[PDB]
Amino acid sequence: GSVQIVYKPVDLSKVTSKCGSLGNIHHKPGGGQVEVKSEKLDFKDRVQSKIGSLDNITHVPGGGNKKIETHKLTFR
Amino acid sequence: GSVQIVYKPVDLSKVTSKCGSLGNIHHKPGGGQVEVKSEKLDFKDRVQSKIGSLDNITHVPGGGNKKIETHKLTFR
Amino acid sequence: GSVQIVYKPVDLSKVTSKCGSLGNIHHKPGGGQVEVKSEKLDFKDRVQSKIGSLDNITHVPGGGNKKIETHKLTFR
Amino acid sequence: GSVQIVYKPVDLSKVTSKCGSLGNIHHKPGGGQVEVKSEKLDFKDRVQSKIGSLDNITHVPGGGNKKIETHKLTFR
Amino acid sequence: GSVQIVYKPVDLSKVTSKCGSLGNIHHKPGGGQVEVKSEKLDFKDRVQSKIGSLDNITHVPGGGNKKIETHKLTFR
Amino acid sequence: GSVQIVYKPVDLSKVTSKCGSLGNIHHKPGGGQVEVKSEKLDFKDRVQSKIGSLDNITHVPGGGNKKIETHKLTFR
Repeated sequence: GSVQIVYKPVDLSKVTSKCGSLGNIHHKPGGGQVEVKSEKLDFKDRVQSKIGSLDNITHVPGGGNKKIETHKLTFR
Repeated sequence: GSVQIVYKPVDLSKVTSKCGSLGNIHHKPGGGQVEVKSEKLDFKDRVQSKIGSLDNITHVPGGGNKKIETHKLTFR
Repeated sequence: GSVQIVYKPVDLSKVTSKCGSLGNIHHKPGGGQVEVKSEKLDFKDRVQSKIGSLDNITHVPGGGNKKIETHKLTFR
Repeated sequence: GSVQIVYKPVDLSKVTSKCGSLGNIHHKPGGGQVEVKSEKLDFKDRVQSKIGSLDNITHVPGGGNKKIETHKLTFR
Repeated sequence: GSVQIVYKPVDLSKVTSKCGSLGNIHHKPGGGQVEVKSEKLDFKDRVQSKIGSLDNITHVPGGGNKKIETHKLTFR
Repeated sequence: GSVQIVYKPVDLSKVTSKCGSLGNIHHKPGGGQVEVKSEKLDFKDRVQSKIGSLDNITHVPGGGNKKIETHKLTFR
């Protein structure tokens, strides 16, 4: 026997923003506090952690648009 | 026997925003507090964690539109 | 037998922003505090951590748009 | 008023043993095994403990007789 | 008022053993094993402990006789 | 007022052993093994400990007899 695989996907796709102005943005949080206590940490085989992380962010992109795309073909 | 597979999807798509202005934005919270107590942490084989994370975000994109897409073909 | 694979994906795609002006942005947080205590840490085989990290960010790109794309073909 | 207290207990006591011989004494046990696992011990204000104590005693006194005695008087 | 306390206890007491001979004694235990695992020990304010104590004793006194005695008087 | 205390305890007491001979004593144990693991030890305010102690004793006194005696008087 025999096999033909033809794979021809098309995007004419668009992702877009139009905006006049980003105005006035004030970010004024009051002062926080964090405390943590433990005795042992013991991590094995593919581990992530975050411990004790007081964190303030202002993020004002003039458009933050995106496209995420994937293709897979597998044959056996 | 024999096989033909003909994969031809098409996107002519638009994802869009139009906006006048972002005005006046105030992010003005009072101060928080966090406390955590433990004795042992013992993590094995593909783990995530977060412990004690007082966290303030202002996020004001001039449009934050997205398209998320995948294609897969599998043959045996 | 015999096999033919014809892989020809196409993008004429666009990811885009238009914006007039980024205005006035004030990032004016009060002062924080963080404390952490432990006695042993023991990490093995593919580990990340962050411990005790007071953190302030302003991020104002004049457009922060992106495209993420992947292709895979595998044959056995 | 007035008080007289006249405390005069008497012991003419004997505690005694008489014995011929202690013969032949064999203490011949097979070997044991002990295992213990824990993580934390945290002791406060007047504590005793024993952990993991495989223990063989032969105790062959030629008489182990005893007298245990107390006297108390209290006045207010 | 007035108080007289008279305290005149008497012992003509005896504690005794008589024995011919202590014979043949064979303390012959097989060899043992002990194992203990933990992570933290934390002791405060009047503490005793023993951990992991493989122990063998032969005690053969030619008489182990005793008297324990106490007296107390208290006045307020 | 007035107070008189007349404390006159008496012992004509004896503690004794008589024994002919202490015979033949063999203390012939097989070989032991001990293992202990931990990570932190933290002791405060009047503490004793023993950790990991393989121990063999022979004790053969020609009589080990004893007398323990105490007296207390207290006045306020």
